[PDB]
Amino acid sequence: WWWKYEITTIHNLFRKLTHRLFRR
Repeated sequence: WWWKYEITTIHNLFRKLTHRLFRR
């Protein structure tokens, strides 16, 4: 992902959901 620059914005708060996504 090279356009991560547009994701880092929410990626700072989405990381909390990933713990439930990737895991479930």
